[PDB]
Amino acid sequence: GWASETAALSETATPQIDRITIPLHELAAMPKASQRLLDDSAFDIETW
Amino acid sequence: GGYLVDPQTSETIRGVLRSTASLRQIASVVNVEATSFDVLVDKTDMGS
Repeated sequence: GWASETAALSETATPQIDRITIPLHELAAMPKASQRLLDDSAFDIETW
Repeated sequence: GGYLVDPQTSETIRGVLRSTASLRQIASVVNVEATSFDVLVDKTDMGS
């Protein structure tokens, strides 16, 4: 306002508010690894 | 009158018996944790 000394300050606005919906999809990958490799391939294939 | 008696089955079901002589008795078995195994032989000998 910059309200005066004797002003009788009326109503003022209050901000309109928007909601945005993040959909939160998933992201999935599925490699196929073999049991002969995982038993015999001394590098840790699981954490690799 | 025949319904009220059921035949007695065997206690463990059985199979045709087969031989276990398998050459693993005489060959050299080794414990291996790899995709393969190597053996290293001397196909010749030295000189004097």
